[PDB]
Amino acid sequence: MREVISIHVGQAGVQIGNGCWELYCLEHGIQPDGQLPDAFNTFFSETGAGKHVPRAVFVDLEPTVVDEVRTGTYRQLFHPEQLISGKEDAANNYARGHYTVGKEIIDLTLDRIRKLADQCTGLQGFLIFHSFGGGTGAGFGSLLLERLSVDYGKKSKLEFTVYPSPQVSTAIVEPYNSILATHSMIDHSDCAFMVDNEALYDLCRRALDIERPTYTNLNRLIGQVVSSLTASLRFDGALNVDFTEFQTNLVPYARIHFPICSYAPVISAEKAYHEQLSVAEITNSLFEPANMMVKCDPRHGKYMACTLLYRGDVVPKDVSAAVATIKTKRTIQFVDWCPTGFKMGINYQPPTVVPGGDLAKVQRAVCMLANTTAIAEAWSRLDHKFDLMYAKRAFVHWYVGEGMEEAEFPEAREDLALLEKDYDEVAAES
Amino acid sequence: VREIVHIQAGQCGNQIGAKFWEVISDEHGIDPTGSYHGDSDLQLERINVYYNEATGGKYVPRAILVDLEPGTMDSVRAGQFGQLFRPDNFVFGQSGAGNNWAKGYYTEGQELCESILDVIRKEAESCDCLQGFQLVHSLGGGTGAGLGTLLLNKLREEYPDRILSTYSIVPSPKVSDTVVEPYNCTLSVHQLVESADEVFCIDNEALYDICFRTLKLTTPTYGDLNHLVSMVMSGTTCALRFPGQLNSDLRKLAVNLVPFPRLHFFIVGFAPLTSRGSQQYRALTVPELTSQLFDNKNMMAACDPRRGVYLTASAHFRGRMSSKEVDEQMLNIQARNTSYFVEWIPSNVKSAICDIPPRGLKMAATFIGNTTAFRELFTRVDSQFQKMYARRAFIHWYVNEGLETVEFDEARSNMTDLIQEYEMYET
Amino acid sequence: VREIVHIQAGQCGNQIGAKFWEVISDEHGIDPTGSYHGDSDLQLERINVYYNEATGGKYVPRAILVDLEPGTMDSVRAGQFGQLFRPDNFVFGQSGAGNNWAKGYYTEGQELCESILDVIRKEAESCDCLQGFQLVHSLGGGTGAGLGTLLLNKLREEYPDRILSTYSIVPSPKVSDTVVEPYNCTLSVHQLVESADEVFCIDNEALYDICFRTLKLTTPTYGDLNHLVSMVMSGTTCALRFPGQLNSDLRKLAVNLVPFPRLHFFIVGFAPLTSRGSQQYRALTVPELTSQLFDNKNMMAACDPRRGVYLTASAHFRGRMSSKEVDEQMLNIQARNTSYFVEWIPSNVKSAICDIPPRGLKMAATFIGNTTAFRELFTRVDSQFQKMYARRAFIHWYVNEGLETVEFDEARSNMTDLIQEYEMYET
Amino acid sequence: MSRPGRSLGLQFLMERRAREEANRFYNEAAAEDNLTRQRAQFEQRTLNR
Ligand SMILES: Nc1nc2c(ncn2[C@@H]2O[C@H](COP(=O)(O)OP(=O)(O)OP(=O)(O)O)[C@@H](O)[C@H]2O)c(=O)[nH]1
Ligand SMILES: Nc1nc2c(ncn2[C@@H]2O[C@H](COP(=O)(O)OP(=O)(O)O)[C@@H](O)[C@H]2O)c(=O)[nH]1
Ligand SMILES: Nc1nc2c(ncn2[C@@H]2O[C@H](COP(=O)(O)OP(=O)(O)O)[C@@H](O)[C@H]2O)c(=O)[nH]1
Ligand SMILES: [Mg+2]
Repeated sequence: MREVISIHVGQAGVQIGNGCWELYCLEHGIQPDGQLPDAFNTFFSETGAGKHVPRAVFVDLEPTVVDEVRTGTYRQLFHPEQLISGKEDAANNYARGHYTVGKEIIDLTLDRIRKLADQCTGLQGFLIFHSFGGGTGAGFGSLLLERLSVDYGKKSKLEFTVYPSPQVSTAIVEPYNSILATHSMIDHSDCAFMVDNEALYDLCRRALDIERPTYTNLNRLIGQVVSSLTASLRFDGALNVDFTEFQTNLVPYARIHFPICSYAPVISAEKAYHEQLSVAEITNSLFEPANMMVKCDPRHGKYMACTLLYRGDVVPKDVSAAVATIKTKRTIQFVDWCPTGFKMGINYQPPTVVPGGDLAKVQRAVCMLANTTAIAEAWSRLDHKFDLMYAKRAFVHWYVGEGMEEAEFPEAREDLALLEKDYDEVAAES
Repeated sequence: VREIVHIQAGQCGNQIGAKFWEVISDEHGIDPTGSYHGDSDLQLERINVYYNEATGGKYVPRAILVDLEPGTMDSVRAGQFGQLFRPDNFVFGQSGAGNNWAKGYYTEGQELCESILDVIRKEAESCDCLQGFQLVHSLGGGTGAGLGTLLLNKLREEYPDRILSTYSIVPSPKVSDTVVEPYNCTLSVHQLVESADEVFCIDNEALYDICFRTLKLTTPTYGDLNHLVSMVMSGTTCALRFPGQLNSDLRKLAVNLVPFPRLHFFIVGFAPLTSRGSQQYRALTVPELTSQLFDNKNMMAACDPRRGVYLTASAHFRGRMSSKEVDEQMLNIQARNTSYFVEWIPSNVKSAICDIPPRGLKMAATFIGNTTAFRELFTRVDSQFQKMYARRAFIHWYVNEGLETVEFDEARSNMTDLIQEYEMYET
Repeated sequence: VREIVHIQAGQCGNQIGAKFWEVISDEHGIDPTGSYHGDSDLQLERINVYYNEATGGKYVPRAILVDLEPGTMDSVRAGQFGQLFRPDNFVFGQSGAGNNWAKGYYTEGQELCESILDVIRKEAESCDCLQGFQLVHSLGGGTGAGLGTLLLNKLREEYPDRILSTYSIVPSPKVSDTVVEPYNCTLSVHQLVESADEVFCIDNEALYDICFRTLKLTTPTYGDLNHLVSMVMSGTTCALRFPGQLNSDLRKLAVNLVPFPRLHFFIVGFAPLTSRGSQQYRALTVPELTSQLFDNKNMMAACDPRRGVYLTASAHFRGRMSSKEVDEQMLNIQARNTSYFVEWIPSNVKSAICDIPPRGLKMAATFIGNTTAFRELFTRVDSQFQKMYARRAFIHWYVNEGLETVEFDEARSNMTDLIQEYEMYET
Repeated sequence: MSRPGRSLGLQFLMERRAREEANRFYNEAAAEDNLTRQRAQFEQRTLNR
């Protein structure tokens, strides 16, 4: 009746794809063969008998990550044409993943996403996942959004990407790809979320009690956040939030859109039995810098808008009291030309657990997505790192040889400076 | 034979409408499948006001449900009364609401306008008489604030004589459900001032306070919060549906309470309200009822009357009661608190009596008043709007729909002048 | 129509009041569920004095309960006849049962008093008439003593005409429990003397002497001791509630017994009292009742009347009897014991008769008297307070809440003259 | 001019105190609702039941 389409790019995108859809099928009850032992039609299509199919497309430029899905347990659920794999990856090169290898497969994918759009009578929105440091995630991700911008126009293109960590890095060429991909993000993305791996590691150890995690555990934390966001579209609630509502309330400016994410309560299955976890308790926990999924302190900056999403036995009165109590704090700063600053959404379906899981059977939870000026701290670190490498021309030969003109390097640097100015200009007060 | 047509707009409107139809259906005694199994001949006297009869002993409400996204409608279908409504009266779009007034008014509002109007024409021109229409919507939203006002202008153009009574929910001052509310509220009020005859304002914060401090509900859900709204909306039309010692329909209310065409915004309040454990000890009488109505804590709108002055007041009573006792309290409440009434209008309290009370209550009363305390409500939105309007970027969401920035200035100027108009009639 | 408002304060007052309302509910025949289920029409003549009417035959007393923490009320809210009390009539603070008089009066009293006064105004301005109030509190404690005197001052300022008749429990002379009694009693006396019209002093040790001797009960519970007090409180107001040969209300009592504004402290007594085994053989007659009342051992205050002399006295009898028999005993008892009465006032004994006696007793008697024997009680607390103030470390606890050291001197200065005032009138 | 500065901050502290004392008074009413009106009735129901 109302549909959103999921697009996954890169190794992170495919690995996140398994992490989220394992929850969707389990939350809805679908056997991994597609049978049953509702909101089914928001995420799935029916093929007769009792067999369902997810509304998603997985794309990567190398077959290893995708073939795990093809050989995995969940192979029967997905449609063969949705899983698209290239021949050779971009090798952490934006230029390779945008012009040379990206254009070899772009038009094949655009048929499958558009063909999937035929079966959506009430399509409203896309979801796109990246890893900024990767080549296919940035190089091919930029080419995908530019086409989807003109193919469909005024359709919500929400993004949920993995920003580079403030210090943790797995690729040396990481600063180059992030800035170049940022230029493609700002003009085409309706709204793009941030998480970073370094903060997730700390949260997966402190609040949730695991000595040593893997990317699989981090993928399940991200899966919870996406579920809470989409719960309003799928399940009944006193206060539903559609995608188009979420676009207007959060972003104050065309280019300031970038929000940040948090989830509460995050607590081990052992210790979660120890507390009542009232609405006031969970609401307070979100606003601490320690719980943030992005390693930037909000106290350095200010808040521009906030959105709170509740999933459980959560009553409207105690939400308003809890949000009222937050405004009493004078460590939570707001730009005084933003007087209201909040949208609350309420859904009745409680959070769903997973076998072999890492969270508990909590009875009520809260999700938060807000825009803050503290993200200019993250942009500054990337900006300085890029300048040091570009001053001595540390890696230019690889990018130019792969079709990219060198004139794009100062353009992306200049465009980021405008974005930094926009955040500082918004931070001004009258 | 004074038929009234019912219109529900948006997520807020549909959920309010759903509970309200439960209340009347119980009152007349109509089963959720639509057939009468009541208990008295009186309930069939004037059921024609709200129900049409589909031959077969089935009654169909005179309701139209309007939304931009199908999510709200399907919840209504799954309810116990989903099958009651006529299927063709469900009019919905296939696009996101947007939570934006300009997009709701111009982008999706135009397309839905012609389809909805012909559905209204089917219900409007199906009855021997038509007193007026009845709209329920929210002002902080995008569909109810945007598309609701668009239909209100077209309804005025085609049916000037009929009473366009509206029930509105006003954005809350402390914590509110939407960020862009100052734009949505300001642009909507300009449309409401010139079009609707009667507008009732309700704030969600007061319902939280009344349910918690008075009704003693620890966890008041929207079901009980909407339940309070339904009693007031049922009480106003009670005179049409039932006999009484002194009748008073909508047009009597507008004539008496509205001294000038633009001062017609009202507050509402309902009595008696008692804790469902403490109800036994209350000696509920006529004087006890009057205490609750004029008490400032029972106002469903968060605008303390004591900070302003009253212009006109109206009281509705239901049940078998003394006419002398009812008339005496209007004297006493007016004389004891003369500091809170305008001197240049004597007899500021209107009264009416109805025979038949709601279920469970032997007697009940309803209050509607007009006061200058609404300057508090409009001050909050105007000051908040002024902060937001200097931050010009939020307007860009409205510019991408085609709204010209001068419309923001026109809306605020009309709204600002309305506050000044209430100031001068305080003197 | 002489409604009397019953105000209860503190740990001591609540326990007594629960027993007190238990007695009246049985006398009028009020079912513990709140409905009348009695046996006589005469009970319904003047039930307005202590009860309010609810449509449905449910009667709720005119009671106000005051304490600094709910825990004492929660025992009362539990208490057998608890359902009778109106739920909103319970006003308690958010602090402990602080025995410090200054803590109760200043820190927590001011917060509670404003809430308490409006609750009293609910009952005070609800009925046709209001003769006087009725306070039951303690003087050696902190909650009843401190806050009780604070409310008593503010009751006078708003209702000067009405009678401030209070029932107080006195610090025991041999062994009490709270160690700081001299401070709490002395500070309270200054508030009591000037504000209250009538004060009936009750000492536990006298109650601990009659239960042992007369009733012959080895373990009489706290209900038993409060039952003895509840008889006196019922007898005084019984003249209002029922017809009789010679009516005597509170205002009659104050005029006769009080010769001067500060000499109004009273000693109370009740008859008949008999061991529960020997009740069958007692030839209970009107002269037999007279013997118990004037017997020194039946006094409920440990202040021997033989030590001093009487100024005024009053006796109330209940039942259909001979008026000659009652009047002859007042002549007989007065002339036979002239050594204990003042020459300059003849006819020092007042009398009254009521038609209806209490349940179980064919006839009952109540005694209220005034004598210089109160000098013994105050000489106790005077000389005991003397050594208190020479070692001023205790004052710090009272100082921490703002009490100045001059208040101790001022409080002692007042009741020392009160002791002197009773001395000079003995001549 | 920092001592004027605290005068602004202190007045906002008083404003913050008064703004939240209204809510704390409402919270006190909520405590009265549960403890006084409801839970004292719970002790009423306790010895009744
Ligand atoms: N949070 C999270 N990040 C991942 C995961 N897998 C990969 N990444 C991120 O991806 C980055 C490396 O890039 P790739 O995973 O190869 O993404 P790509 O765009 O496909 O790059 P290419 O393989 O060259 O095409 C790492 O720095 C990780 O931060 C994952 O499972 N979870
Ligand atoms: N009292 C009450 N308010 C509601 C209910 N449902 C929604 N609202 C209010 O409606 C406002 C905005 O609703 P929205 O979804 O934007 O409706 P729209 O006008 O169609 O866009 C919010 O502030 C809600 O508090 C309800 O059932 N009861
Ligand atoms: N006669 C009688 N005395 C009591 C009762 N309850 C407490 N007391 C006495 O009252 C004195 C002071 O009690 P306290 O708790 O301080 O009462 P408060 O002044 O209201 O705080 C103590 O010495 C107790 O012995 C009762 O039910 N009956
Ligand atoms: Mg890849």
